[PDB]
Amino acid sequence: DWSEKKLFRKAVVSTVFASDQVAERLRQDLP
Amino acid sequence: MREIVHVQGGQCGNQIGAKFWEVISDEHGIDPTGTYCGDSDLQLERINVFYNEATGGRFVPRAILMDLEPGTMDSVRAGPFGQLFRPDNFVFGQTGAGNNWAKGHYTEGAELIDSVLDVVRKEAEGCDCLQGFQITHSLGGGTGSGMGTLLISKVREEYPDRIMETFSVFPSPKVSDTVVEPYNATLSVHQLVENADEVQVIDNEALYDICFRTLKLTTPTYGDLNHLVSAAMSGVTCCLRFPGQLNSDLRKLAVNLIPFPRLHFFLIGFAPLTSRGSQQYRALSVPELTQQMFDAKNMMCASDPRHGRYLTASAMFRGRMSTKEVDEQMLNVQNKNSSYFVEWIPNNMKSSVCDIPPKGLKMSVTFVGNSTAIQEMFKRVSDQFTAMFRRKAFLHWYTGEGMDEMEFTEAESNMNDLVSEYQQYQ
Amino acid sequence: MREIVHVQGGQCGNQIGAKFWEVISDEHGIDPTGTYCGDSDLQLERINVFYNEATGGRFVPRAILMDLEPGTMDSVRAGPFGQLFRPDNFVFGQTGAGNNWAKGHYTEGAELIDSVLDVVRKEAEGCDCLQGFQITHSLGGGTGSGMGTLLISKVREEYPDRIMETFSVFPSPKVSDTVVEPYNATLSVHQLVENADEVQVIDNEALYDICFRTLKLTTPTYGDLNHLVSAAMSGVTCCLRFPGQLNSDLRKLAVNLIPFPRLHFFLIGFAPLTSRGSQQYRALSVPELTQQMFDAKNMMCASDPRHGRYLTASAMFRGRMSTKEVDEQMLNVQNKNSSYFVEWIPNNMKSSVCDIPPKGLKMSVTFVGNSTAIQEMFKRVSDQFTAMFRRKAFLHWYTGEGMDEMEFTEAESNMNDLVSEYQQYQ
Amino acid sequence: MAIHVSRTHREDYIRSLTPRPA
Amino acid sequence: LILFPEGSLKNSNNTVIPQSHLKGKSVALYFADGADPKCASLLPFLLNYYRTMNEGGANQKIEIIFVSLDRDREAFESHRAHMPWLSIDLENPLTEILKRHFRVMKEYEVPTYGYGSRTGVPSVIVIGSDGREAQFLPICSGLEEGDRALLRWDWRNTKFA
Amino acid sequence: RLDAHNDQKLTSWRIPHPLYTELPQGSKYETHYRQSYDYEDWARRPVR
Amino acid sequence: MREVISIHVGQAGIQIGNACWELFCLEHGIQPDGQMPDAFNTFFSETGAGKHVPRCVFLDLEPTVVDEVRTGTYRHLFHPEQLISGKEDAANNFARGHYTIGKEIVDLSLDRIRKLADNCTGLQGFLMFNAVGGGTGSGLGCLLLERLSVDYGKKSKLNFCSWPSPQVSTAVVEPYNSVLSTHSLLEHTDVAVMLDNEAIYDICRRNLDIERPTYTNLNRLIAQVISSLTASLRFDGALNVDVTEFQTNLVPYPRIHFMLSSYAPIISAEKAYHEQLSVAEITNSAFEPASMMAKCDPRHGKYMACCLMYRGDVVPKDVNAAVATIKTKRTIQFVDWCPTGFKCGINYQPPTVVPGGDLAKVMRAVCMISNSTAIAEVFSRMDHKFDLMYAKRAFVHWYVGEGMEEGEFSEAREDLAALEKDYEEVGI
Amino acid sequence: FAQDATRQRALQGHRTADLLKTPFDYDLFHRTRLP
Ligand SMILES: Nc1nc2c(ncn2[C@@H]2O[C@H](COP(=O)(O)OP(=O)(O)OP(=O)(O)O)[C@@H](O)[C@H]2O)c(=O)[nH]1
Ligand SMILES: Nc1nc2c(ncn2[C@@H]2O[C@H](COP(=O)(O)OP(=O)(O)O)[C@@H](O)[C@H]2O)c(=O)[nH]1
Ligand SMILES: Nc1nc2c(ncn2[C@@H]2O[C@H](COP(=O)(O)OP(=O)(O)O)[C@@H](O)[C@H]2O)c(=O)[nH]1
Ligand SMILES: [Mg+2]
Repeated sequence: DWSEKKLFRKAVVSTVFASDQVAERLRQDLP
Repeated sequence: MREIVHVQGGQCGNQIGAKFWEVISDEHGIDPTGTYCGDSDLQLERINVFYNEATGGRFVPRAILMDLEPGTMDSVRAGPFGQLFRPDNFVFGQTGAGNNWAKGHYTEGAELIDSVLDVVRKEAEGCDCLQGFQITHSLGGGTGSGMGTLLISKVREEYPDRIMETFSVFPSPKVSDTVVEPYNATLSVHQLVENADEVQVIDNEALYDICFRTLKLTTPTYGDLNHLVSAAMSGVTCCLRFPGQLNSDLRKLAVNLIPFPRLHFFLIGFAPLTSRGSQQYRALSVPELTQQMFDAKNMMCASDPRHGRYLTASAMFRGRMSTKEVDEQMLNVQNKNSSYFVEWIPNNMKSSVCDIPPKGLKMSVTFVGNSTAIQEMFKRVSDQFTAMFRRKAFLHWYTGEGMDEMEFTEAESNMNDLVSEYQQYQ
Repeated sequence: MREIVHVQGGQCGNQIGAKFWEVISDEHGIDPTGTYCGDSDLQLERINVFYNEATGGRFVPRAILMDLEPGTMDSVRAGPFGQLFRPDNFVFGQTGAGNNWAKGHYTEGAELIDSVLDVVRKEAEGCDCLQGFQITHSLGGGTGSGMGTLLISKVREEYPDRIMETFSVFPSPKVSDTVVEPYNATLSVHQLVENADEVQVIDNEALYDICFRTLKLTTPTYGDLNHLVSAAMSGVTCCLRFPGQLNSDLRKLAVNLIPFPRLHFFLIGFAPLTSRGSQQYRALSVPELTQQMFDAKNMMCASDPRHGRYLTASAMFRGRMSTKEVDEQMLNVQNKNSSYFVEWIPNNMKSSVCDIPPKGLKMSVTFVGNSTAIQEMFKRVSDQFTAMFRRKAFLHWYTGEGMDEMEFTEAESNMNDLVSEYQQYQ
Repeated sequence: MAIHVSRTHREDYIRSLTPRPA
Repeated sequence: LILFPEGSLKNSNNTVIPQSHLKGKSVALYFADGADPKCASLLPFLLNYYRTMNEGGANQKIEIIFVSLDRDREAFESHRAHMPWLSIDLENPLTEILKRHFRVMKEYEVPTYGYGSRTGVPSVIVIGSDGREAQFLPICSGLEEGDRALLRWDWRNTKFA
Repeated sequence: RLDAHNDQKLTSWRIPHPLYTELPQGSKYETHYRQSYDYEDWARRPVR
Repeated sequence: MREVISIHVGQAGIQIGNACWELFCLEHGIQPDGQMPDAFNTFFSETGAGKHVPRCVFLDLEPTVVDEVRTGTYRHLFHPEQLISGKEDAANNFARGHYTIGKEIVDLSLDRIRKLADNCTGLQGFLMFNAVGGGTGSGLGCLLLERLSVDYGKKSKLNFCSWPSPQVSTAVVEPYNSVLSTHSLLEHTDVAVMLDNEAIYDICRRNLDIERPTYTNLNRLIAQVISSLTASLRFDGALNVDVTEFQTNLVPYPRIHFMLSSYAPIISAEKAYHEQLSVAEITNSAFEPASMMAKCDPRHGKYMACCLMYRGDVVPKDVNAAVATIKTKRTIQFVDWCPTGFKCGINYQPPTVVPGGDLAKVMRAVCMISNSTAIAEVFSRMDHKFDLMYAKRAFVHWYVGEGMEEGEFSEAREDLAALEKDYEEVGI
Repeated sequence: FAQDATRQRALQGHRTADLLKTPFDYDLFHRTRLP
C-alpha cells in the first residue's frame, strides 16, 4: 500500500437514517 | 462573540447531532460544501457561535464527533452534511464498549479521553470568550453513558463557570433493546446530577408517540426521530444566534427555571407539529400554539405532566408575532390550570421571543419545562435497577474490571435521594 | 561575508543535506544545472549565504560532501539536484567505518582529516570572514559520528569565535538498527558538549510519530522524513537570507537561548502540518499556529515537554503576518502554561518575524527551544550504556584502535554530570 | 575574496551597478 | 480622461448610464467571483452597507460597480440577480483593462504576462476621478480584516469629481 | 481549476520552459516596507 | 542657519525614522525623489538645483535593513551615502555593540557627524532614535552618546527610547540590555522620551480601533508625535517652542529627564464624523491612563511639568479655558512644589496625515509631553526583573566572554536604584 | 529495482511537498501607500 489513510468506509445510508418525511412535515413544504 | 462547543457522544449522540448540524446548516443557508447562500446580513453576522472560519470561506462546525467504535461515524461522513466536519477533529475508538457503563468509564475510555480533551481545548481556547459546552448523548448506551459522562465530569474542573447543557436520551420501558437498560441509566444519572448544569431528558417511546398520535406518520425511522429532537434542539438556541425583542440565552434558561441546584432535569416540546392532512386546516396562531404547547401527547419526554405539578416552565417563541399574546397566553393557562401549577410560585411561566422562524414556518415555539411529575420515569428506572441487583444479575460483566460493590449502592442512594427530594415538593 | 559552510557528516548527513539543498535551491529559484530563475528578486538578493560564483554566472553550493564509502556519494550525485556541487567538494573514503567509534575517530580518521580540512579552509577564506558553520550528522553510525564530530574538534580551535551549528540525529529509544547505538552516542556527546556552540537533537521515532498521528502518512520513507527536517533548518536560517521587520541571526538565537555555556541542546518544531482532508478545513492564523506549535506531538524530539520545564524558547515566523499576534499569543501561552515554563524567567521565549514564507505557505514557525524535559533520553542513553559497559560486551571491537578505560569512564562522568545539571535547574 | 554579480550587493554595489549595469 | 466608454456601465432594470452619471458619488469597483467562498461570506455585508447608509441619506452617496471574475454568461446573470448596484459586462474589453490596472487577478499570471503580485478575489477598490486607487478596503490583505473593513471607507474625501 | 481548492503551483511553471525568456524575471518584491511605503512608479528608476 | 541632525540606530530606529522622514517630505510637498514640483532647511539641505538631501544618518551593525531602505522606494532622495551597513549584528548584547564590533563603525559615524555639522553655523540639536532592548540599539546606541558628549558637549542630545512592556519584550536577554545601558545613557543625554510597545498597541485597539496593528502602524504614531514636537521648528506659529526649550520647562534636576508622551486625536475616518475635536476636550482625552505612550498609570503618580503644544488653526483663549479645567480637576493631582505646571505651545499648521494610514485628519493635533513621578513604578518593575535573573548569574557568560568584565553589571544595580529613589525624594 | 512512478516519488519525498503546500488562493500583496 502507498496511498493516504482511508479513514472512512463506503457507507450506504439506507432508510434507517435517510430521514426525509418529517423533514417536509416540519418545514411546511405544502401539499 | 460567544462560543458553543458541541460534543456528540455515543452512537446515539453522533446521529442526533448530525441531524442537528443539518437543521442548523439550512437554517444559516450554508451550502453542504461549506460555502454560503441567501445574501442576507442577519444570518452570517452571528455564525461564529457554532462555526469557525477556515481561511477559505468555509464554516467548520465546532463539533467533537466521538465514540469507541468506528462503525458509527463512518456512516455520517458518507451521508449528506457530513463533510463539513474536520477529519482530525474526529477521534476514534477501536475496541468499542461492550454495551456497559464500566468498560466505557474505566478501561477503554481512559486512554481516549486524553485525545478527546485535547480537541475540546483546541476549540475552546481558540476563541476570545466562550458561552458553554453542549453535549448530546444517550443514558442507555455503553459508550454514550460510560465515558460520555466521564467527559462531562472531567471538563467541569477546568471550566466550571461556563454553562453545561446536555441532551440525554433514556431507555424505554415498553420497547427494551440494549438489554442492560437500568444499569446504564441509574449508574450514570448519579454522576450526571452533580457535574452537569442543565440536563434535558428524552424518551424514545415518547418520540414514537408524537409520530403516531399527532403526525399520523405511518412508518417512523430513527433518522426521523432525530429530526424531532433537532427541532427544539435548535429552538433552545434560536435567540443565541439571532436577534429578538425579548432575548433568551442558555444561562437565561438555567437561572430562571430551576429553584434548587440539584434539580436540573427538564422536559421539552416543539410546536407546531401537524399531520399529512392537517396543514391547511389548522390555524397557526399563539392561542392555539399554547394549547398544543401544554399537551401531554406533545411532550417528547415520557414523564406525564398532568400527574403532578409544574414547578416552572418556559416557552421560547420563534417568528414574527405580538409579544403580549405571548404574555397573556402564559397568564390564562395558569388561571384555568391551578392544580397543574405549583402554588408557592406565582407566574411559573418564562417567555421570550426569537424573531427568526424556522424555514417555511410562519410561527413556532419550544418548551423548556420543569415538572415535579418526572417521577414516573425515575421510579420506573430505579425499580428495574433493583430488580436485577438483588439477584445479582449481569454483574460479572461490570465487577470484573476493577469496580467495588459500593458504587451501585451509592448510585441508588443518589437515585432515591432525587426521588425523595422531588416528591416532597408536590 | 555572511556565509554558512555546510558539512555533510556520514550517510545520514548526506541524505538530510541533499534534501535540504534541494528545498533551498528551489526556494531561491535555482536550476539543478546551476542557473538562476524564480521570478522574484528576493531569491538572488541574498544568494551568497549558501552559494558562490562559478566564474560563468553559475551558482555552486558551499557544502562539503563527506563519507567513508563512495556508494552513498554516488547516489546523491546521480540523483536530482546533485550536479550543483563542484566535483572537488566531494571527498571520498574507501575502507568505510564498521559502525565503530574507534574506527572512525582514530584509525582511518587521520588519513582523511588532512583532506577534509583542506577543502573547508578554501571555502572559509574564500571570503574575508564569516559567522560560522553548519553540519548535519548522526549519533548511530560510525562515519556519521566519528569524524563528524572530530571535524568539529579541529575547527573549534581553528575558528574559535565562530558559531558551530550542529544537527545531531540521536538513536531512537524504541527501535534500534546498528546495534552499538549508545557506544557512538555517549562517546560523541562527551566532547560535543564543549566543542559545539549550539546543537539540535533530531529523534527518529519522534519523526515517524509526527508523520503518523499529525501528518497521517502511512509508510514513511526516509526521504519523507528528510523533507520534514529540511523545512526545519530552511526556517531557522531564513532570516539570514531574507528581510523581515524583526531581524535575527543564528548568533541571535544563540545568545537568547543559551544561558550557560555547557547547556545548548535544542528541540525543534515545524508548523503547520496537516493531512489531505485537513488542509482545506483548517484555518491559517497566528493564534492557532502558535497553539498547535506548543504541542508534544509536533515536537521532533519526543521527550515529553509536559514532564519538564521550558527554560527558554524561540519562534521564528515566516510569512505576511504582523508582530503583536506573535507577542500577545506568546504571553497567552506564558500564563496558560505557567508551571510548564520556569518561574525565575517571566517572558521565557524570544520571537522573530521574517517576511517571506516557504513556497505555498501562509505562516510557518520553526521552534528552537531549550527545555529540561529532554532528560528522559539522556538518562536513557546513560543506563543503556551502563547495561553494556558493566558486562564489558561489544567493547573488544574498540580496544585495539585506541580506546582505553579512563576515556570510557570520562564519558559517563560528563554524561551524568549534565543529567544532574538539568535536574537542579527544576 | 569572492566577487559576485552586481545584483548581489556584496562590497560596493551602489557605485558598481551604475558604471557597469549587470 | 474618459475611463469608461459610452455603453459600458450597466445597472439594475437593464439600462446603460454614461460616465457623467457618477458625478459627485463615491465610486468603487467590486472585483469578485460568483462561486468564490470569500464572496459568499462578504456579499451580504456589502448589501447591508449599500442599504442603510444611502437609504438613510440626503443625497446618493455610494455606487458600487461589480466587475466580474466569473466563467460563464449563465453564471454571470445568476450572480447578477442577487445584486442591485452598478456593474460591468464580463466580455467587454473593460474587465481585463481594469484588471491589470488595479492588480486584481486570479493566479492565471504566467500564462498571460510576467509581472508579480495579484491581490485577487475578493477586493473593493474605491477610486478617484482619474482611475486612481483612492484607498484600499482591507478584506483580504496584510490587515486581512474581512467582513469589517467596510467601516474603513472614507466616503467624504473620495468623490468622483 | 480554481474552484476545487487548487493544491498545486506547477501550472505557473508550464509556460517558462527555458525560464530565461525575459518575461517573469525581476517582477515582484515581497518585503513589509513595500507593504506600507511603496507607490505607483517611483520605485524602479535609472540614476541620472 | 537652523538645522537639526537626526540619528537612527537599531532596527527600531531605522524604521521609526523611515516613517518620520516620509512624513517630513509629505509636509513640505517635495516628491520623494528629492525634487519639489525656506522653511524646510531645518530638516533638509539644498544640494544644487531643486535637490533636497535629508539631515539623517542610518546606523546599524546588521545590513539587512539599511540595504532595504537603499533598494526601497526612497533610493534617490535618501542619497546613498547617508546609510551605513555593518558587518554582523551585535546579537542582543550591549558588550558586542559597544566593545568588540562597534569600534569599526563608530569611527565612520563620527567622521560623518562633524562633516555634517560643519556645513553651516547654528546647529540646534540631535534626534537620537534608539531601542534600549536591542543589542546594537543599546550597544552602538550607547557608544555614540559619550562620544557625542565629548566633542559637542555644549549642545542638546534629545533621545527617543522605546522602553519594553512588562509583558511584551520579544527577547530573553532584553532586561539585561535595559539595565546596563540606562546608567550610561543617563548622564550623556539631556532629554529622554520613553515610549512603549504595548501602550501604543492598546491605543491602536481602543481609539483608532484596528484589531490588527504591526510595526509600521506603530511607526505612523511615533512619526506623528515627533513631528508635532518639531512643528514649531520647521514652520511658523504664535508661541514657537524650539529644541533648547523642551528641557527648559521639564527638567528640574539634571538627573530627572525621563519623560512620557501621548497624542490626541488618534482616530479613524468614521471616528471623526461624530464628535467635538474641541480644545476643551482634547486635553482631557490626552490625560487618561488609556492615552499615554508608556502604559504607566499616573493616578498613583503626581504630575510635575508638561508642555501641551498644538498645531492647526487654534486660539489661546479656549486653550486657557482648558488649562483651568485641568487645574480644577482633583484626580490629576499636581505636585505641591509647583502650582504652575503648564506650557501651551501653539502653531498654525494643519495636522498633516499620510494617505493610506488609518490616522484620519483634523485641524487640531495635540501632543502631550509630561514629566511625572510615575516613572518610579516603570523602573521598579524593571529592577525586580533584573534581580530575579541575576540570582545565579544567568546569561552573563556571553558578556564576560566578549571582554566586558564581571563587576560593571553590579554598579548598574545601585545606579538605577539611586535613580529610583530620586523619584520618591522629589515627590515628598 | 522497481523503478515505477509511485516508488520513486515516495523515496524522493514528493508527497510531503504536496501536503506541506497550502491549497487555496495564495499570493496576496497590495501596496497601501498612496502617492
Ligand atoms: N516602538 C517600536 N519598537 C520596536 C520596533 N521594532 C523593534 N522594536 C523594539 O526593539 C527591541 C529590540 O531591538 P530590535 O529593533 O529588534 O533590534 P536592534 O534595535 O537592531 O538591536 P538588535 O536586537 O541587536 O538587532 C524590541 O524589544 C522591540 O520592542 C518598532 O517598530 N517600534
Ligand atoms: N434518538 C435515537 N435513539 C437511538 C438511535 N439508535 C439507537 N437508539 C436508542 O438507543 C439505544 C442504543 O444505545 P446506544 O447509545 O446507541 O449504544 P452505544 O453504541 O454504546 O452508543 C437503543 O435502545 C435505541 O432505542 C438513534 O439514532 N437515535
Ligand atoms: N540515512 C538513514 N538513516 C537511518 C535510516 N533509518 C534509521 N536511520 C538512523 O541512522 C543511523 C544509522 O547510522 P549511519 O550514520 O547511517 O551509519 P554510518 O553511515 O556507518 O555512519 C541509525 O542510528 C538510525 O537511527 C534510513 O533509512 N536512512
Ligand atoms: Mg539591519
